[PDB]
Amino acid sequence: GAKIGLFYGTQTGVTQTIAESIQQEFGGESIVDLNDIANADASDLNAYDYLIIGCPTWNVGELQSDWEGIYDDLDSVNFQGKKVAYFGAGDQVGYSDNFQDAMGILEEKISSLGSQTVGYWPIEGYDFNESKAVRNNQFVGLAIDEDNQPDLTKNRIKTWVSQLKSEFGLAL
Amino acid sequence: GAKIGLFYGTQTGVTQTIAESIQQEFGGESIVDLNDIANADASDLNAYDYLIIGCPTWNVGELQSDWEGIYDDLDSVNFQGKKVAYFGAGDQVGYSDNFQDAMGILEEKISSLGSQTVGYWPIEGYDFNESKAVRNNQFVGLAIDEDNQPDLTKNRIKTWVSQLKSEFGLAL
Repeated sequence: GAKIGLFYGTQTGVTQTIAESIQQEFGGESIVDLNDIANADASDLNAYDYLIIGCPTWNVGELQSDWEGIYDDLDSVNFQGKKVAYFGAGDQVGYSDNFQDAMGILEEKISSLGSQTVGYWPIEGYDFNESKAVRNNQFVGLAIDEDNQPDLTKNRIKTWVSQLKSEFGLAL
Repeated sequence: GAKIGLFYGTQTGVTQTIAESIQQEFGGESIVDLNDIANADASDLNAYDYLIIGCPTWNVGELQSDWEGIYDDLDSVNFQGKKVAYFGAGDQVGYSDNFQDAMGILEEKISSLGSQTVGYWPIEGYDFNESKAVRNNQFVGLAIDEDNQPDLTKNRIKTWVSQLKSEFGLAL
């Protein structure tokens, strides 16, 4: 199949729209497989050397419901040697204290299981107080805010994907 | 030289003592090179496929002075393909809000430059409020607290090194 597997869970439909924009900026279905995490098992992640994990943060202290189900099954996946990128939708004004928290939670688990995180993203284009996805001044992945910065989403996705092509090692 | 290069900066001498315990639990000088960051250049890090970064957190908002000097030079090192582990001394009671912050700052920079973080460590053996080294419930590396948990240091180092041997891929 495709080199890159993109697994996402969606509540509003914003995550799925972002997933399809990412897939488009990479070159479409031939480069990136879209996989709704609701209809998958953890072992489906084994099928790709390059992964992209999409998960929103909409209620603080809570993973998106579908990811919470598969979270305790990640221990079975063989993440050694894989490169994993992350993205998520959020509201940096309404959730200024927990902006993209879910991105942090999943990256910590999956990185500690032996993967290599790629696709870090600068916080300076944003205005928020705290994020589990940030140690100092980078998110672990792409932060999208359709509520407060919708005009930036398209160029953010395009620029992040160019960065990922190099980091995945699939650019020319 | 040695497979593993250990680079550390020391203020009190606690970091250097920890560095020498780590080197001993790995098998001594034949397995792990000890390198005082004060007497090194960033490019010395190029010489090893496996790195261990030691840095304390003693004044919040501040890297250890020697690391701050070499920080802006890390961009030149070729971290692609390297595995990097982290450790640091701290005071989880006196600095409950910034426990092992420096570990977080360096790991974010060095991981984003293309390395693979190894050696994550559980927070449950500790009692603190916040750490830049923690997204959810793991430090990025070994937290030592000679002020408050000195009896645990030896077994913590021994257990962490056993974990690193597998993660580095240098165990049997």
